Amino acid sequence: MIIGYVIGQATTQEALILAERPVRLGTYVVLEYDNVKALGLITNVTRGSPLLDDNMNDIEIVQRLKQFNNSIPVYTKAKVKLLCDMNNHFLMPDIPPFAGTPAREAEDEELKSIYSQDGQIRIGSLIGKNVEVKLNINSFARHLAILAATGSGKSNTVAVLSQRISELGGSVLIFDYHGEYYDSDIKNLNRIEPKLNPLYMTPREFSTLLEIRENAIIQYRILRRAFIKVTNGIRAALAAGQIPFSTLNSQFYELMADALKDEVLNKFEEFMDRYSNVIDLTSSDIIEKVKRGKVNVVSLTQLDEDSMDAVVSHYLRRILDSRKDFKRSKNSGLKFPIIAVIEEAHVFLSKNENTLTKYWASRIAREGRKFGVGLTIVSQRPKGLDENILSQMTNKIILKIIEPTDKKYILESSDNLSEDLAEQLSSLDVGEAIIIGKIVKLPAVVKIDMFEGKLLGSDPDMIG
Amino acid sequence: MIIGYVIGQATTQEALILAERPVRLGTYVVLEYDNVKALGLITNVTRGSPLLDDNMNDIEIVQRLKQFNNSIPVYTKAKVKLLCDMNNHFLMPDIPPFAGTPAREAEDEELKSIYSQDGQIRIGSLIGKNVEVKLNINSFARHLAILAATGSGKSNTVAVLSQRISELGGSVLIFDYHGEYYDSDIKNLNRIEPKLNPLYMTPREFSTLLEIRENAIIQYRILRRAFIKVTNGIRAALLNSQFYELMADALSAKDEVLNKFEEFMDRYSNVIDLTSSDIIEKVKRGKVNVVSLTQLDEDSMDAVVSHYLRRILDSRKDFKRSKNSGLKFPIIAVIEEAHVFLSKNENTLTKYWASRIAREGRKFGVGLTIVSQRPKGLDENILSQMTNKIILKIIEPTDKKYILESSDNLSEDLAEQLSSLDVGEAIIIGKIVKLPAVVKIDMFEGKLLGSDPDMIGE
Amino acid sequence: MIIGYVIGQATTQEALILAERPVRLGTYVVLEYDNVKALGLITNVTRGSPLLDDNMNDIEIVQRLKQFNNSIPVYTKAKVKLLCDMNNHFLMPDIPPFAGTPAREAEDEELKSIYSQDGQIRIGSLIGKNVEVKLNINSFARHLAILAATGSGKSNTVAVLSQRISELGGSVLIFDYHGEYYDSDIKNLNRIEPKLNPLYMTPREFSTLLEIRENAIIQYRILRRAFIKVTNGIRAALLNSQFYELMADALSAKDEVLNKFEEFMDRYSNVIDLTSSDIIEKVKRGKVNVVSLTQLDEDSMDAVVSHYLRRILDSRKDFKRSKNSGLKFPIIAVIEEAHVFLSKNENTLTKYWASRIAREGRKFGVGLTIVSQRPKGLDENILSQMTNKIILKIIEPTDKKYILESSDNLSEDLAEQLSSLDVGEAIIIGKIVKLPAVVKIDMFEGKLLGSDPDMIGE
Ligand SMILES: Nc1ncnc2c1ncn2[C@@H]1O[C@H](COP(=O)(O)OP(=O)(O)NP(=O)(O)O)[C@@H](O)[C@H]1O
Ligand SMILES: Nc1ncnc2c1ncn2[C@@H]1O[C@H](COP(=O)(O)OP(=O)(O)NP(=O)(O)O)[C@@H](O)[C@H]1O
Ligand SMILES: Nc1ncnc2c1ncn2[C@@H]1O[C@H](COP(=O)(O)OP(=O)(O)NP(=O)(O)O)[C@@H](O)[C@H]1O
Ligand SMILES: [Mg+2]
Ligand SMILES: [Mg+2]
Ligand SMILES: [Mg+2]
Repeated sequence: MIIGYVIGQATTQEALILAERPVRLGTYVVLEYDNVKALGLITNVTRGSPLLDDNMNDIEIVQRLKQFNNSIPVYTKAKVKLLCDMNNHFLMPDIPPFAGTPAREAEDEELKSIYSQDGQIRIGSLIGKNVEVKLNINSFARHLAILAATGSGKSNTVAVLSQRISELGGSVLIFDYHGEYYDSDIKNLNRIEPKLNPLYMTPREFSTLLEIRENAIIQYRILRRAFIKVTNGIRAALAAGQIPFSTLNSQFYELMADALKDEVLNKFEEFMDRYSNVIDLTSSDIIEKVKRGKVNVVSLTQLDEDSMDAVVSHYLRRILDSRKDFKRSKNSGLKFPIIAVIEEAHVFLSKNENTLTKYWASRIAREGRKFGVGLTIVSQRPKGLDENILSQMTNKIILKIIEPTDKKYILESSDNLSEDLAEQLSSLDVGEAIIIGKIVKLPAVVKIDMFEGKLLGSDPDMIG
Repeated sequence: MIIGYVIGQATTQEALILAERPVRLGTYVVLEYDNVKALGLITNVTRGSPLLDDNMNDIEIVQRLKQFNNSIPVYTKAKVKLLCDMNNHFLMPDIPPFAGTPAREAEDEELKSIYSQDGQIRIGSLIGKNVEVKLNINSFARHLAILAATGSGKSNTVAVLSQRISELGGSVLIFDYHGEYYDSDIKNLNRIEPKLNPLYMTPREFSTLLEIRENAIIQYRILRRAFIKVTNGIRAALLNSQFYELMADALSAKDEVLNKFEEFMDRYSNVIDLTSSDIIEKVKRGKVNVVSLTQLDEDSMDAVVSHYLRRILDSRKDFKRSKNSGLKFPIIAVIEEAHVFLSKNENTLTKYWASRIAREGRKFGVGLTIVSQRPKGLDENILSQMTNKIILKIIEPTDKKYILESSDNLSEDLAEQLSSLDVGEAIIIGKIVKLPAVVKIDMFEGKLLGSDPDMIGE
Repeated sequence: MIIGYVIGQATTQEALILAERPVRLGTYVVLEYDNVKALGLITNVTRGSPLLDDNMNDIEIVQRLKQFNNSIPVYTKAKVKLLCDMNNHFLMPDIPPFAGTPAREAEDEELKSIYSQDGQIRIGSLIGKNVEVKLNINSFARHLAILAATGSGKSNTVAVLSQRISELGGSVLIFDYHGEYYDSDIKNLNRIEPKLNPLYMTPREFSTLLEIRENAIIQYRILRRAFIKVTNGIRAALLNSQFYELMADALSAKDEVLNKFEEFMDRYSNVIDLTSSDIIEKVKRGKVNVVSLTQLDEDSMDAVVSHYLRRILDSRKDFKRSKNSGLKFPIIAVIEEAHVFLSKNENTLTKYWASRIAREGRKFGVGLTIVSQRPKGLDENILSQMTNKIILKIIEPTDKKYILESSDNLSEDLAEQLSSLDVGEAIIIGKIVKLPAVVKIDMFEGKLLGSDPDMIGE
């Protein structure tokens, strides 16, 4: 269906069309000229009048014109981002379109050829069209950033993605900040409680939690000797059957307090006061608690800022080290690839702050691909995310962003986002998104499916 | 009532109108074209003339025209922010309006459908229209920022909001900087004196007050042991002098702890009270609880506010976890003069616990409200977590810029119109509203105590 | 073949052409005027119409014109970067081209005279033309940076280059991040496992790994003495367990050294091997030597890469000085995923020794090649020493800006055209070429192992 023709100046990646039919953001269009089949995306759309223009100042003339019938000339103009040339193996158009080049609505066959065949995980469909958008699953190892303003559909995206992946036999680990997935009717759900077991920690890790640097050789020595001593003693006592699980946490407190000098002691006691609600030597390792083909969800719902940081960083570290061990030995460690999802990531990943999660998020961002560990970060404040972590997020599902410095922030943290695409992020609607990265073959404007279930609310009763 | 028609260029979220009737900021308008019923908000309004334009240089010609009768053509133009499409489930208009599209005043029933039904707490009405605006009370868990220039109506907004919330059985904790609410005829008032009880402090908190932390590892050990020992003993028996002498007994390192302890008892003497009950017990449900900070210094104030904030957060946390301990009802903490506590170039204790509530509070039924006149003197991390924002008159663009970059739901053209706001007028964004609202805030029917003292005396 | 004529304004390094034939980026053109034979490069190409311009608003008029036959006038314009004057010893054109100066396609013989004769290593051919581009191999001592967005052909460039160099008897050391080259059918392949041998470490290097430096002066003394003593003894006898127990014997300060030592043997257990020979002996001349980093962690990787880099540099240095010791042949070290090692907000060991090679390497026959997709995540001091640069598709202007400010031989208009590059296409600058080259890089005829793992499993 011919909806318009090319007018004015055009380059190899941008053109202007005059339309005969109404068009809008997210509309895909084909421009055929020479041996070039140029796929274009409608971005900006404006309407005007040669008669009733900006400098029209007489209201009475307009009122008279209304008394008549369709006696006013109007136009519709639309900017077109030229994506590729379908004739030349989907490369860039090597020649601009001629003025007068007809622009037609893209066909289902063409769109499905691009957005449905190279993908496995369905995220939704194109706007207006009946074309399913499928994401390439292996490309998730190149990590994902889900960004949007408040209430635009970040968590709905996570829910849909987690479900479809699990249905494809994939494994996901969601850190649930508000308890949205933990109390939902999502399929393949695997509930995990936040526990910190020192028996599955390293002395390095235990030192970091106690805010003890490893280069602090005096304190670290005292701590490492003591920690190894007490853990070994407890394990030997469990094998000998001389420590009941009814009394295992308390014993660990007193044993460590005995094996320890004042700085280590101060930080250790503060560690047990600050993380009391989390420490559990009875709890199994997170690796055993994580199930394949399941949407594994860790509840952070009744934890504080510090406790959250400690739990997530531990599980991240455990996952990464385990996946490494599996690549090396093939007879131990996490046997299947996993995708870790950090909700409310701007709480953990700020640049002006140094949390434990940010360190291990960065590690996974640089290593995770080699060990089958994909990372997904979800936030509403892009500029509150570390540049180094955001820039390593190759794949990006960006819903509505209206704050301009946020747009620029995503642009400078992306290597595959164009400024003219970023300029239309404010015109996005709830559930609509611009999807970039290797998860798609070309930049995709998508309507994301509504999660068939029902996620728990995050807003509590403020009256009672 | 047709007030104008669409002229010139139009997008899916902005249009230009030529008006036949006088219009102003905050006027809502309907644009019906095709199958689109577009709600739009009038922002900038300009007036001009094709005859007496900017380049008119002859004063004698103008004077001659004045002797006649209406021989001068004038126009009124207004930019319209296209909010939504009421026909298509209140989404964005998917197509721009045609030039010549008539613009009518929005109907009361329509505006009331958007700004009254999804809300519970009344803040006031729209500008020009007779439509009450009701705010979603549960959305306050996403925290609130009341921002304005000096004398624009920040405390009046706090007064009205605290009242309506209390009337619905809601609870508010106001930290009163100037003593404005404490001796007022506000309804459901619950007066609270600023008290610091060491029996409800943590070794961390008590050590910080004595300025003993990492700078003194030895002293911290001595202090923590002594403090835990003495406090346990006092609680077990179940008083100020007793606590002093007992602490002085339990203690060159011990003298260093003792020195700072004696000093601590001097600097915060006007606040320390072991007879006083925990803040959790003094707070009443369905009441406007106000702590008077009127006669405290920076340090005592910071210590009290941070303590009560920490206690509130920890109690509500314990309640979600155990349900057999802690604060049983949700509360909204309100910090007046927040730029004093939340500056970035300073590190106060209140700032730590405000940020804490800003990140955790939603989960435990603790809402945070910050009231201030210096926006750029508010920490980015705390201001950006204030999802809801009641923004009154701001004329400094760098202030606008700062608020804009700390919001994820504020538009540039809306922030551009903050300077045309008047006393009592505000732009309201967040989940407390269904759509961005330009509102006339009701005048508090009570009487807040004045903030400016007599600078002469008698 | 005349493809256009010069119109409008022209300088000594830029001109505007009206074209009769379709043209594109990377097309070379000759401008003959006066005594000047000017080589020019087509960068930006635009199309327009005097009739159907930007302000065309009537769709019915356009539709009518379509019913006719070629009743619409169109134009094609292209900006041309004036490179040199082939008549005047390939210097800059000293005079602008006249308007109406005909522009012809450059001849194969001419292009081959510039891009084939001063080079040895073939990278590919020019865009549209059938002219092979050969790179100067000796100029690689001025180091190389391969920069592009994700999936543009960085590793394909590395693969091709490593092959041709090896075929000419050149030596390459690739640090393989994803294990792409290690199990591939690339020619002259020499597989190397990641090993750390303390017998080839310095007391400085071994101390840094144990995290013992200025933070522990006492421990550093104890450690250095022990390490030197034990290593000397082991070398004199001429093994892992023996080194462990001997070091454990030679050693509260000694326990502090011992604690960090035991931990060191745990964290780098998968790498430590005293049986392994020095990297200098494992490297073969005329081979593509590849170290597999596929199953290492950040720390082990950083330790291995930095160690091999340091060993290479020091050996080549000793060889220039003594000629009776050290690496006897020049080598080119290639760092894949360089933004992981060379970030500015981080201080890795590889970063120190990359910078070292970047400043010294030219003198000792050690070339450095960095491959990455995040340019602004590369240290300015290291990137600016990369004289030669193969820049493929970059669409982010701040990335362009960053590459531009780290180059001394990249022009703004060339950097402005980086976004129009395609997969396999590149802008090549440096002494490896005689003139800035827009090139189609050959597809590696072999097969690199994939980098993306199965994210589902079986
Ligand atoms: N694809 C979608 N289609 C339709 N409605 C959607 C879609 N995604 C989200 N919504 C709705 O939009 C609202 C926002 O929900 P949610 O998915 O949690 O967004 P959010 O970004 O996580 N909100 P927040 O986390 O507080 O910033 C809910 O009412 C959803 O039902
Ligand atoms: N909605 C309103 N309508 C009419 N008058 C109002 C309104 N709100 C406040 N006022 C009056 O305007 C003046 C401003 O005082 P106030 O309400 O305290 O603003 P304020 O911003 O809190 N002053 P300050 O805190 O010192 O910057 C007072 O006389 C109020 O009674
Ligand atoms: N000169 C070329 N001509 C044609 N295809 C090419 C060329 N160079 C690379 N490709 C192909 O394009 C794709 C890009 O892969 P690759 O060459 O590894 O780029 P890359 O930048 O190294 N990917 P990455 O390192 O993850 O950012 C692969 O399918 C290559 O086979
Ligand atoms: Mg969410
Ligand atoms: Mg006030
Ligand atoms: Mg590569």
